[PDB]
Amino acid sequence: DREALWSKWDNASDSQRRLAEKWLPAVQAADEMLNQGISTKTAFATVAGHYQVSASTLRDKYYQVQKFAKPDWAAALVSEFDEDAWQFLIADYLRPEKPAFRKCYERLELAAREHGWSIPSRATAFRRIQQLDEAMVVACREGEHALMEHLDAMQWINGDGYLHNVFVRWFNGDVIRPKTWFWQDVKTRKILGWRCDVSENIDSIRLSFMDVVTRYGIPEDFHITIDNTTGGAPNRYRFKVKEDDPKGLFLLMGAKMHWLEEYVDKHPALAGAYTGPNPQAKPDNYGDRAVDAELFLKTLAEGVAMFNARTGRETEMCGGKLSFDDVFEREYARTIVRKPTEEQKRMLLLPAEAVNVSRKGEFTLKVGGSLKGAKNVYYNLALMLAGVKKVVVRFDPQQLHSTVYCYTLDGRFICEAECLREYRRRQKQLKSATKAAIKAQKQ
DNA sequence: GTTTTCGCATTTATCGTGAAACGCTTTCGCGTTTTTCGTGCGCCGCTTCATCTGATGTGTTGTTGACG
DNA sequence: CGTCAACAACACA
DNA sequence: GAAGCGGCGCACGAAAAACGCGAAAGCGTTTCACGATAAATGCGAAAAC
Repeated sequence: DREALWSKWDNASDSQRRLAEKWLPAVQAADEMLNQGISTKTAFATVAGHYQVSASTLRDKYYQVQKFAKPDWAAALVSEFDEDAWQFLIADYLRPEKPAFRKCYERLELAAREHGWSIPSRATAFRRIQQLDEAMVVACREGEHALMEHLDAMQWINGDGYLHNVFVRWFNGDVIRPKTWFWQDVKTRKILGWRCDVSENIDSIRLSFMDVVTRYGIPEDFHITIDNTTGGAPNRYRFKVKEDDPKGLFLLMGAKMHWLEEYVDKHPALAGAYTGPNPQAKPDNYGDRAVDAELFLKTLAEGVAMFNARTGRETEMCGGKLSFDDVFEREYARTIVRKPTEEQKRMLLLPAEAVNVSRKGEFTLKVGGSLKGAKNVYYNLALMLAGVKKVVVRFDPQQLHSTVYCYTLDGRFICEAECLREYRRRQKQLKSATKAAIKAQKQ
């Protein structure tokens, strides 16, 4: 078997291979002289004469390589210690603690002393630690497991969210860190739409999508991706909105569902609000520094515009020359899209949590929050004329004073109905009664 | 009686054989050689300490209140 | 007095 | 303002592949003997001219 021999040739150093290379023409030339029947003496004297080599060495090596085939002649020319201590050390390093090697080793020395174990050299120990596995380190921290056709413009869009590090004073006066959801065209990388709000919830996604399909339309083959590899909650309209299934609406749009920090967060105008990744940051300065919602949102819109308009984008489509806007304007004109009807757009208007319907076929929504306070009562004959107890109300905040649309709890449209700080005081009082009691318990 | 051929003897030559000697190449044998491989320690440079740590959304269950 | 329905908390992803 | 852990480079020593000197055995071609046989030459005698 020439496998072990050739692996020995292979594993040899460059210097060793060079040595074999140097020794090969001398052995081969020698073979020629003997074939001619030249005296061994004259042949070796001649080779040792022309080539600087010991005649005896050449002779000996020739006989050694004689038994080997000629193509392989080159390849021819080329810790006992206590397992308990070793196990103890390995056991120690693999702990999530992951102590320093030299110190863990010293501890091991103490244990070895107590048990009388014969330990190997620190260098040997660590060497063997390297020899263990890439997987073992992960075994200690569970780390690696945490890592592990033609596309038209508008054909495939990706949705992503972003939590801002900038403090903004919102429309309701509260100072918060806004969260914005963005829709991006996968091919051209152009941002097609966005919506910003006080927290992460479906509304910003839904409405940014609405912005995207209203502005650019709905393609005939529509793919949407949100990599997850429901929001709702009370009551910005004083009535709760909403536990639903957005999923159905997306599938209905004819969409197949799949599962700037420099421009916004780092813009000069917000410098008092953005703190930066500062581990130590004084909280005493910031209540005054929080920027206005209008300024933040304007800076955001301009940041998006500048991100899209930025040339020198290194992508296939831009070829290091054009901007996302250029390639989007170019490719969008080569795709076939359809505009959404008024009805479709209205079906996307916001869902209110189920309200009770009386025997008379009327129900109530207590309007408030960002809208003018009022207790709206809606009515229709179809509500009293068939089976219903609870009903989901779909509405446009701007049209609450006139027409809403009632749906059954399972989603079937029934008919439309015509129209015939509050809880924050409790929230604040609760806050004070917390803080005072908390300080009193701390002391 | 003179010459020539014919029969017998001794000496030398050579073969066929068998065990044998030399000379060439081939190996292995052992003393002294040469490289590679581990074990081992010491030094240098980088980085943290001079003050550091936990959540959210939705569903289900339990308890309590209201209603029959 | 008994049962049912809703609200609130805790646990889970 | 201070110190430790990690990582890398240099040296020692020892074992395993090695090297140069040999040397003997394997082995081929050649060796010598030894001896025996023929055959080639030696001599003489008898027949021949």
